[PDB]
Amino acid sequence: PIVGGHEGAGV
Amino acid sequence: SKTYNYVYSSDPSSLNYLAENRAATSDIVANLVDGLLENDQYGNIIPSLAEDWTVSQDGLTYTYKLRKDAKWFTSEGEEYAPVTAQDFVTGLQYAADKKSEALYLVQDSVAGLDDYITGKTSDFSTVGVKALDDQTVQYTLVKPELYWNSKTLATILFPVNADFLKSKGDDFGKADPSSILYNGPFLMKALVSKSAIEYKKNPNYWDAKNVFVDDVKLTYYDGSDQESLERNFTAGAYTTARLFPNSSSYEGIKEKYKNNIIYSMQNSTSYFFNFNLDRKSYNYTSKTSDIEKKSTQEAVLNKNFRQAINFAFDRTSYGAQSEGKEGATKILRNLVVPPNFVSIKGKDFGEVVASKMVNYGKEWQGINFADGQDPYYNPEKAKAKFAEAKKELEAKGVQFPIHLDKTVEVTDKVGIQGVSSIKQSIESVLGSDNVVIDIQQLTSDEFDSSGYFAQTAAQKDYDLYHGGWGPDYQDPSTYLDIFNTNSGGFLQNLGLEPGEANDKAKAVGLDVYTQMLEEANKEQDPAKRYEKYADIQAWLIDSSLVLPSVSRGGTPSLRRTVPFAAAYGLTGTKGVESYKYLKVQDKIVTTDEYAKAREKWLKEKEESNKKAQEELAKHVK
Repeated sequence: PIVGGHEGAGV
Repeated sequence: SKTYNYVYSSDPSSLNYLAENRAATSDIVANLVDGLLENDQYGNIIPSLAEDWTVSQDGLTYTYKLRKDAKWFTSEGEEYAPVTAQDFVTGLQYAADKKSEALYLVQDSVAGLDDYITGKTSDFSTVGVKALDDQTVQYTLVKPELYWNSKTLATILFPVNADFLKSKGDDFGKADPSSILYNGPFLMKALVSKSAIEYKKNPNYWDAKNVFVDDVKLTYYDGSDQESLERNFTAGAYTTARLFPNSSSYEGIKEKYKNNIIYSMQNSTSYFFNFNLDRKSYNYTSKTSDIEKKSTQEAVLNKNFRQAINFAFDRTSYGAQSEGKEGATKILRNLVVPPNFVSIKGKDFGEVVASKMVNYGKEWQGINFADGQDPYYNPEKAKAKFAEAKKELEAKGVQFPIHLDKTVEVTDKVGIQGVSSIKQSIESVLGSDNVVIDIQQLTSDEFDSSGYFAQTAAQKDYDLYHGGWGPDYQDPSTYLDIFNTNSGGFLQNLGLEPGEANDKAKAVGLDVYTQMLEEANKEQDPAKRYEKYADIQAWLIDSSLVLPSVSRGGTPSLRRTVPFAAAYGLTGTKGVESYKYLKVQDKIVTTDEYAKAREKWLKEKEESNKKAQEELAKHVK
């Protein structure tokens, strides 16, 4: 799936 | 009872596991709804709702036997109905009727399904999913897919009860626990926006014996208080904590936790930067004129320009902003497909891609795609590519510097340092009279609506985007299909809409890319198939339509979780996403204890995977 969140692989 | 307490950052737009392809939804529903198969601790595919399964000798027909004691429950825990095979017919038809964003997983695989979705037929009895009786689901495919069973770990193949679906109408799957039914390890007891996600163990779940925490509490984390993770962990309030070595706090923390800092392995989720190839929305920009906007629109379509950005982007400095100087490279990922995601006659996929790069141009000579190092950053190559871009672009009337907008959340302090590093490295190498990275600090609503939760390509409001892909099934195509012009899941983030490729898609060659995908997908021999996808990944690196950045994992933590207790999956959403199997302990794990547990897991995993592959043949009808 599409992964988002904070910037980059952020918490 | 025992409790897992930590944080979350992404509120879901909905709980509609049949219609969404965002991990903001499936990361939650993983804990609430089971499908046919799941993962053990070693990445094997194991029984879930299906206690057994078979495949026909021609590889087109998969039949699953559902366990009799699996039930649906309401969010309050009451029994609704037993799970039946019809729920899988219902699920696929709903995904089709609602035009699910993850339909690429099945539309070209399940017989008759593409005809039904596109209106060539109107009769779902012509689609290749059938309840042969109440405990038996049978799928019929267009062609064999050795990775078909791995697709059942993606939520578009999860079941739904037709009576509930009809009862709920358009209220089904909204961001409210009562909008879905539950047949998985947990019930959802709280879902409060910008506040909390809370799970309670379902004591009546078919596999309750493998759920070792009774409560899971996730506190909303907006990035403005990175020190709170360790603070709450040390106070006994959190079960784990990510560490931030850049912080002023880190000095004393590493003193206090000299022997407890644990680094995770990099995993199969891959992040990369991309460009907005057809920008329509300029609510968040530092450009002041239409000539600047048209100049950037032209620049991102120029291959030399994208390559110049690629070679000017210092991945080490970027990683250092969240990992510190020492650990800066521990998170670096240089392909979209992880370098060891598959192998070809014993050779890792990434070494095959590397062997194919020089063919695309001498600027790639010697490139190494291994995780954990930066093979892209090269100021002299960047300046040379830019000089060629500038001559090509100036002749089209393009004005310099090229301004590129990058968004970041205003509360995301670590993210702000990361995008500041990209600005600094690109402008240092190419010159701020040539390229300017304009950082747009946005509220949560602004950041969501212009990026991850934008519902159309035209709403994307940036020139540069940093997103990622978590694999849905065990084949390179899960990653590489996302840029295809017919149906790519990551097209809207590039400013493109699935459908016929427009002139901007053709200007950058994504039509050719898409034709390459279609030809590679026809290959059924794994070694030949993977080699064709390696060509496709090499083409994509050369195009610099993506700039690979980082993975998940590779980061330091403090832990009171039991090492390697949870499920693991190379693909799908039934590994780390799920709090099934996870265990908590009183002792803060030590680095040495973790390493001993890791070496034990790594060795057991190879042995376990080999036995699982032997077990496969018993399932052939």
